[PDB]
Amino acid sequence: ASGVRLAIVASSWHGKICDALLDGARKVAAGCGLDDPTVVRVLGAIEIPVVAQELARNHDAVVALGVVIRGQTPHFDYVCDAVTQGLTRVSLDSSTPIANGVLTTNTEEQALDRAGLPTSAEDKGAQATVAALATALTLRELRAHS
Amino acid sequence: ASGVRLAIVASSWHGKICDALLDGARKVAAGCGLDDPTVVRVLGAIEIPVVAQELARNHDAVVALGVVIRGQTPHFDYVCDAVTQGLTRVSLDSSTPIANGVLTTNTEEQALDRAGLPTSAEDKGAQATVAALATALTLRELRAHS
Amino acid sequence: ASGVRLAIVASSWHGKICDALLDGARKVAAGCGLDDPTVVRVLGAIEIPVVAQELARNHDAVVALGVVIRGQTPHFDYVCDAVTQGLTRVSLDSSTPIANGVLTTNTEEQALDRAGLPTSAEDKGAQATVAALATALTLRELRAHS
Amino acid sequence: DASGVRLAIVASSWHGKICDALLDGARKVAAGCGLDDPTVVRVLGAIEIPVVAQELARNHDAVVALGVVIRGQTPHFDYVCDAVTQGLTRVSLDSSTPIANGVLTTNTEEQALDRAGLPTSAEDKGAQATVAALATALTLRELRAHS
Amino acid sequence: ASGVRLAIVASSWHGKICDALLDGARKVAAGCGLDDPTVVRVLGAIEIPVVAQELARNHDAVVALGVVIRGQTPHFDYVCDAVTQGLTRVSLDSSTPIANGVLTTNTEEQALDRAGLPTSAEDKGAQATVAALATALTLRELRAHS
Amino acid sequence: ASGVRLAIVASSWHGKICDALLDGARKVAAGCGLDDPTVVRVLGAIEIPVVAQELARNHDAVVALGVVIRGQTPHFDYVCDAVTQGLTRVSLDSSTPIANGVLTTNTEEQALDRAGLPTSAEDKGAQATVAALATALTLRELRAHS
Amino acid sequence: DASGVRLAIVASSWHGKICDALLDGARKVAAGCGLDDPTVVRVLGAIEIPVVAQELARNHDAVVALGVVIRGQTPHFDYVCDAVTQGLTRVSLDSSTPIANGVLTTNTEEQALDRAGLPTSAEDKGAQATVAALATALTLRELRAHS
Amino acid sequence: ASGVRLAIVASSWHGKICDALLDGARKVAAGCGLDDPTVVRVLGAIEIPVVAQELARNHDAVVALGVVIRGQTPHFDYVCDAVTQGLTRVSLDSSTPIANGVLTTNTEEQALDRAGLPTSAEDKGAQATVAALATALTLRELRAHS
Amino acid sequence: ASGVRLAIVASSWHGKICDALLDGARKVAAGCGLDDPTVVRVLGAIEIPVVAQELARNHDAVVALGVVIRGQTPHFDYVCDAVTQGLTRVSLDSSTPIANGVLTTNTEEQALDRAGLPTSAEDKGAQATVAALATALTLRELRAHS
Amino acid sequence: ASGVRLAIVASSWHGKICDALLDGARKVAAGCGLDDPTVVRVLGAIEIPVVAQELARNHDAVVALGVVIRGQTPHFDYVCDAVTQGLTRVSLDSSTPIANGVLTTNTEEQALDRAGLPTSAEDKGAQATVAALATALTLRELRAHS
Ligand SMILES: O=c1[nH]c(=O)c2c([nH]1)n(C[C@@H](O)[C@H](O)[C@H](O)CO)c(=O)n2CCCCOP(=O)(O)O
Ligand SMILES: O=c1[nH]c(=O)c2c([nH]1)n(C[C@@H](O)[C@H](O)[C@H](O)CO)c(=O)n2CCCCOP(=O)(O)O
Ligand SMILES: O=c1[nH]c(=O)c2c([nH]1)n(C[C@@H](O)[C@H](O)[C@H](O)CO)c(=O)n2CCCCOP(=O)(O)O
Ligand SMILES: O=c1[nH]c(=O)c2c([nH]1)n(C[C@@H](O)[C@H](O)[C@H](O)CO)c(=O)n2CCCCOP(=O)(O)O
Ligand SMILES: O=c1[nH]c(=O)c2c([nH]1)n(C[C@@H](O)[C@H](O)[C@H](O)CO)c(=O)n2CCCCOP(=O)(O)O
Ligand SMILES: O=c1[nH]c(=O)c2c([nH]1)n(C[C@@H](O)[C@H](O)[C@H](O)CO)c(=O)n2CCCCOP(=O)(O)O
Ligand SMILES: O=c1[nH]c(=O)c2c([nH]1)n(C[C@@H](O)[C@H](O)[C@H](O)CO)c(=O)n2CCCCOP(=O)(O)O
Ligand SMILES: O=c1[nH]c(=O)c2c([nH]1)n(C[C@@H](O)[C@H](O)[C@H](O)CO)c(=O)n2CCCCOP(=O)(O)O
Ligand SMILES: O=c1[nH]c(=O)c2c([nH]1)n(C[C@H](O)[C@@H](O)[C@H](O)CO)c(=O)n2CCCCOP(=O)(O)O
Ligand SMILES: O=c1[nH]c(=O)c2c([nH]1)n(C[C@H](O)[C@@H](O)[C@H](O)CO)c(=O)n2CCCCOP(=O)(O)O
Ligand SMILES: [K+]
Ligand SMILES: [K+]
Ligand SMILES: [K+]
Ligand SMILES: [K+]
Ligand SMILES: [K+]
Ligand SMILES: [K+]
Ligand SMILES: [K+]
Ligand SMILES: [K+]
Ligand SMILES: [K+]
Ligand SMILES: [K+]
Ligand SMILES: [K+]
Ligand SMILES: [K+]
Ligand SMILES: [K+]
Ligand SMILES: [K+]
Ligand SMILES: [K+]
Ligand SMILES: [K+]
Ligand SMILES: [K+]
Ligand SMILES: [K+]
Ligand SMILES: [K+]
Ligand SMILES: [K+]
Ligand SMILES: [K+]
Ligand SMILES: [K+]
Ligand SMILES: [K+]
Ligand SMILES: [K+]
Ligand SMILES: [K+]
Repeated sequence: ASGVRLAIVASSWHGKICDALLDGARKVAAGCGLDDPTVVRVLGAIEIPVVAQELARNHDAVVALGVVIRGQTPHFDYVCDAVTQGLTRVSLDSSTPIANGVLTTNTEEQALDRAGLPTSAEDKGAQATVAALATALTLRELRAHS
Repeated sequence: ASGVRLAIVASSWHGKICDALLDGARKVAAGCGLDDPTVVRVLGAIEIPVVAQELARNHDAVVALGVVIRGQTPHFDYVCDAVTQGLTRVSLDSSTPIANGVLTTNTEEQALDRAGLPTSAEDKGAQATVAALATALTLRELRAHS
Repeated sequence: ASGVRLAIVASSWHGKICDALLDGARKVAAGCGLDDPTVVRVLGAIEIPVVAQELARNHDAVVALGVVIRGQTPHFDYVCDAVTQGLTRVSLDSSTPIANGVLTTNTEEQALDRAGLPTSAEDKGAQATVAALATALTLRELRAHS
Repeated sequence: DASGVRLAIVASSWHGKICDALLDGARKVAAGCGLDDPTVVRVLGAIEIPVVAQELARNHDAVVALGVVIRGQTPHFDYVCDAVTQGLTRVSLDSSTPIANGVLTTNTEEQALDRAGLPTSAEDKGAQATVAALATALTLRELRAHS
Repeated sequence: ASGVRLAIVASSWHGKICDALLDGARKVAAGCGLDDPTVVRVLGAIEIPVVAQELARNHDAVVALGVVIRGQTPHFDYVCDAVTQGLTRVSLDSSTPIANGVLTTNTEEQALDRAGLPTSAEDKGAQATVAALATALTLRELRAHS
Repeated sequence: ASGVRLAIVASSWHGKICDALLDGARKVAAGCGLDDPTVVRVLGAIEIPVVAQELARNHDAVVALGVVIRGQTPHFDYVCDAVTQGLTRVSLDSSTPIANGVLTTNTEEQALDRAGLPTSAEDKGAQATVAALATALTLRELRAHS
Repeated sequence: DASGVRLAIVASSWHGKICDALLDGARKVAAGCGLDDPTVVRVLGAIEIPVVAQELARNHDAVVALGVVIRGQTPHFDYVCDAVTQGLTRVSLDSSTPIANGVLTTNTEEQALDRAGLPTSAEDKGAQATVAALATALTLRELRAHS
Repeated sequence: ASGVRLAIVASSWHGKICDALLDGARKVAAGCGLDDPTVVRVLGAIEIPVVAQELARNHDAVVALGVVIRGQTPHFDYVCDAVTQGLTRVSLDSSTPIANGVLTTNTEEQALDRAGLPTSAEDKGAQATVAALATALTLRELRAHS
Repeated sequence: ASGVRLAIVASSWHGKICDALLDGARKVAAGCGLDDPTVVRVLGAIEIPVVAQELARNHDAVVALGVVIRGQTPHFDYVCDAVTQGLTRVSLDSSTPIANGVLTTNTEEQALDRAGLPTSAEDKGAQATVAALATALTLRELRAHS
Repeated sequence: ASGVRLAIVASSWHGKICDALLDGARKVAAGCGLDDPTVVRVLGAIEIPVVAQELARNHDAVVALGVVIRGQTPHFDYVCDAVTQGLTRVSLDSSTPIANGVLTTNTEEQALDRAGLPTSAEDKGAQATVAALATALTLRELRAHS
């Protein structure tokens, strides 16, 4: 667990939630032996993929965190298409896991309930970190040694 | 089908259903003379393509197993989108069959019914493996030999 | 149109319906004086693109045939997306017409009706092959000759 | 402004009368811009456009894709539109050439006829896509290397 | 961000709204030390991506601006899908931020309200440029220096 | 061998010698019952690969013909290297036999002798076309047929 | 050790008797390793090898390229060797498959005959390249994903 | 040849000889109806390919001009190697003719004799432009038109 | 360099000399905190590059070791050219250092003298590994951290 | 001149000379307005390309400096092939000038005479910096603005 190189890129739109997701990703990392993951912040979720690409050049895994919440127009749908499309492509070009902990909810109560705050049902920041670390460890054993 | 190299990557969300899909894939595999395919477990369906890309380096077919079930948010559609996008890409980049045996249902009852348990109407795990072995055999013939 | 090298790949799901699409593709091919076209069967529509990729290496045109009918879950939508992204990409990678003769219907009744039986209103199987051939001829002309 | 740009136009043939009317719009815009002999290729359906457009983009500064997809009783409209879309988008970026999407996607015949620039049409989408191709080809020429 | 090299590409459909979004982009650029960003016009949203690609070859970031408003037909969906797939591909291919300020609304009232016209609630032009620049700045810090 | 689509590209430097290589290529093509092959002239051997690239898009085989004779400077060596790297690469990119019928001689006398005139000991022009054709036939067989 | 590896061998035909002797070496090594039916294709000259090898590498774990290039009076030896070399090297790395270079490049016929594993030959380069292909195919299988 | 877009990139080492090569290219250009080709000067032959790659984005042909002359070290061969390698690559990646008009001599007298000055035996500058225009015309014809 | 992930690939031709170079690589690795580098053998130099490529997928650097000694024929030139082009391509494709410790000598005395056998003047195995590691370390510092 | 982003990678083999080349590159840079170019050291010249590749991701130009001197074996030739081949490829993948100031001499007096020391005939470190800066400035004017 301890020897993996991990990066976390978190957007800042709905900053409060963003910070709650990043809290659960860090804590997961630190309990697995990783106290100094590369952490980067971006403004919005659309900026995540290009930053994830840069990070995957020299980390074993990248955790993509953020919060998108449906407004009054279709813009929500296109923002979510673009992030889904970018992350999948970056993982496969780089042959590196890019864990998707980007929340996509209709409401703010949904996001708060998915973010690992004191009374949340679940913590997606923490789940996405477990996923990336576990997957990087699986790739390690599949690949060439020794 | 004795001499095809088969790999099965199954995710672990709704882990009771995933084990049943894997069970049917493993039986189909063993029935066509493959007693020990390469089997890999990942956490979540989203992780399937990058592990499947690696497995395709060393195998003639890959079977992607898992279960995504719809909740209260739009997340179900972006998860399903990433899986669909990623596997098709991997199949064409590697010119290797990747069978989609990832169930995408609305309810848990629908998934239970397509995982090949005692009272289930079908087994997609089994169908996914059938399709992957069949295609690998076809390509073998289509491609260069004596 | 006698000069063109034509492959047909037909999936087998709803095999009565796949079988009329294919009868109609071969009628059209024979009526344009074709050298016995290369025909490959596959299990499901999701299998078609990797086999089309193989076939496109050695032919001027590939007709993709099969049938997808909608059920009780979202699966239909992902199956159709996969086929669509796959064919479009295979055709551009190989710069080869990949005709889409893949029905995507709500009901069995609608599919039977577009499959060119005596009482059917349309025949997608035959339409796809005319399309294939015309596009191959056009590209012959557009490309380098004396 | 566009006397030197090499334009190609590819038009599908489903709904013949409307494709003719899109192509007339395209050739008029071209003519008015100094271009009398654009390369023009016909294909049978709109799904065939992208692979013909890709070929046209090797010898041309801009490609105009014309056609008409009209929704039926099945979901099949949605997949055709998806293929066309994804393809022309790949083709333009692979080749670093404008590929103007002049392919109508309507719910009914009435709607298509209204966007093909017939005498009483509200608009002419074939015209629009040519202007768009030609103006993007010119933009890119100034942007690109000259001395 | 005075040493950042910025380009801005604005489509022209709905001229008043674009001029406004372009004006917001440009006021944000000047307010962060950038007097002469490269500014290019195209007619429609869909032309943005190929122009963006030429601009990503010697700028640190590109802002996409334009307006898509829904009508009576399906065409809106395909315009937005095109723009989204295009700009997502352009950014990762060139490893350069393309900030998306393409408005995608159901109504004109909605679009005018997001354009930073005098009575508007927000300006997505202004917002897109803040994103471009922060991201450029982050990449700079992340990349090779010494 | 009647089925194969053959292009010949011959450079024009030492045109008497290029002209016998080409007469010998066409004799061989006609003696295998060929549909009038596509013939293109180019000015010099360095021109051949880009034109071969174009020709390989629409043919099963390309014969490259021309003559390079050594002079007083190192130029000869670079001209021959260029042609070599170009042809080998064009053939692999297009997976198409690109026969090398390009003489590379110290003197004019040696070239005339390998160019298949009555008193010549060899004919490289004719050798290259047999090679072209045989390789195209072999690949037809190796690839996907019924 | 190599019962499960799928081996292809491509051999050029210039200097027929020596190519036969290289191919005999290859098929013996294969047989002794559990492999009785390697895919074997003949091509006319060594410059044809790379494009045939590339095709063989889509359906096979290893390719053995056999042949014989013998220096003449002109510089033309040097370019043939260069093409063969560059090609088999590209083909192996593009396809992530071993392509064993069993192509002799000699100054005289005497030298080639000495490296084709005839009864009095000093060595058999056809044998060597098969062992090399098969041992690299096996290496890469352990290195690659298994469970 | 009126409507071919021509570019000439000349290096500046042995600048008297380079200007003479350029002079012959410019006259050939002007003779076939091209009065203002794109002309670019670089310092050294090694710089030619990356500028030529850029010029190929916007032109149908490119002419590479320059003069490398052998000194006391092996550097002459690696300079010549890089030029040869780089230009061939650029020509095939861009599917655009790049005429090699870079003289590679042993002495300054040999270069003076191939640069098309009053008493020179030939003009390579002129030949390089001839070859590039001729090839661009050929490809135009080979490629798609009415 | 304790956190560097190293692989070493040593060919086997001239077994005593390779064992020696491999021993030098391995003593340098241990002397810089690396107890278990991944060590793989291949038969000949030419097999190095495809193995190197598999190893570059999860190591920070790869050391190539082997011995090529010149004989009576041209073959030596083509073995060295192969190895050089292969390893150069493998490093840039994978953006990973491949340190070249493939000895290329005219005589056996020469090779034994560069192998760090007991009486040797140098050890190019030892040297190649110092290069691998410094370069890994430099890239680490140059790449994304925070 | 002042706005270009410049990197210099210098190997350390023949350290004295290496340092004399780097002195002339820095000084050239500082007189052009560039006081803080990114400077990286590598052990040998073979390590230069992979470091040059990393640097070209975010600089307008890279200057490659070093010294190779022929010894007793052909190793010199292969070291020089690999550097020539790597640098040309890195410049073209990145569309960035990579100035070659890697000296290749038969002797040490030749190197000292090419390195810009008090009594040298020439300074190649300084020439290669002028070349890269001048070329980057030329690309700036060819490319997109304003
Ligand atoms: O050609 C097909 N038509 C269909 O209607 C269908 C197919 N294939 N497949 C699966 C097939 O393409 C692949 O072989 C698998 O992914 C394994 O890789 C299908 O699964 N279907 C059924 C489509 C919808 C029906 O069911 P539900 O009620 O579960 O929504
Ligand atoms: O240009 C077209 N417009 C249309 O409206 C349409 C086309 N083409 N095609 C087929 C064509 O693009 C391809 O030639 C084939 O797919 C073969 O590759 C169509 O099939 N359509 C009809 C779309 C909807 C109508 O019917 P339904 O009632 O079954 O949904
Ligand atoms: O910037 C745009 N905004 C829009 O709202 C719109 C554009 N462009 N375009 C077309 C343009 O990007 C392309 O230049 C062409 O396709 C040719 O290449 C649009 O067609 N629109 C309108 C979007 C839909 C409205 O209406 P109805 O559905 O009623 O026709
Ligand atoms: O993380 C985000 N969450 C959101 O909810 C949201 C973001 N980002 N962005 C934009 C951002 O990713 C990019 O920074 C820009 O496009 C510029 O490149 C958003 O625009 N949103 C809002 C999505 C929906 C709500 O609004 P409306 O009421 O206008 O539909
Ligand atoms: O396998 C070969 N061995 C050789 O020694 C040789 C071959 N092929 N070829 C040609 C062959 O590879 C290709 O079929 C053609 O080039 C067409 O693409 C040869 O030409 N050779 C002879 C090399 C040297 C002899 O003669 P000269 O005296 O003219 O230099
Ligand atoms: O590591 C090696 N060292 C050498 O000195 C040598 C090798 N390999 N190989 C072959 C090997 O890398 C490849 O496995 C095969 O080509 C098949 O793929 C060699 O052939 N050699 C010998 C180099 C030349 C000597 O001799 P003569 O010129 O007298 O035959
Ligand atoms: O086919 C050719 N044969 C030759 O012998 C020769 C050619 N072409 N070319 C040039 C040609 O391929 C290109 O068209 C130019 O690069 C322009 O792009 C030649 O230059 N030659 C002459 C080869 C050597 C003679 O001369 P010197 O005495 O100068 O060494
Ligand atoms: O900059 C260098 N100059 C040289 O003269 C030289 C270097 N590097 N290298 C090796 C270096 O680039 C790499 O660090 C290693 O291969 C490991 O990757 C050298 O080996 N040399 C010496 C070149 C020739 C002299 O020796 P011989 O007497 O053994 O022929
Ligand atoms: O296999 C899965 N099935 C599911 O149903 C599901 C999964 N995975 N995942 C996780 C992703 O595969 C995961 O690995 C992350 O993206 C981290 O990279 C899920 O998040 N789900 C839930 C989808 C639907 C449920 O709920 P709401 O919309 O109510 O939130
Ligand atoms: O056009 C050139 N002609 C030449 O004869 C020559 C050039 N350029 N260059 C420079 C490269 O194009 C240059 O741009 C650098 O590599 C920096 O990137 C040269 O260095 N030369 C000289 C080659 C031969 C002379 O001498 P010695 O071997 O005696 O040192
Ligand atoms: K990585
Ligand atoms: K939390
Ligand atoms: K595979
Ligand atoms: K089961
Ligand atoms: K076959
Ligand atoms: K084809
Ligand atoms: K029928
Ligand atoms: K073009
Ligand atoms: K009209
Ligand atoms: K410009
Ligand atoms: K950029
Ligand atoms: K505004
Ligand atoms: K950094
Ligand atoms: K071909
Ligand atoms: K003849
Ligand atoms: K393989
Ligand atoms: K033998
Ligand atoms: K492994
Ligand atoms: K061009
Ligand atoms: K002149
Ligand atoms: K043509
Ligand atoms: K690596
Ligand atoms: K040692
Ligand atoms: K750069
Ligand atoms: K100096």
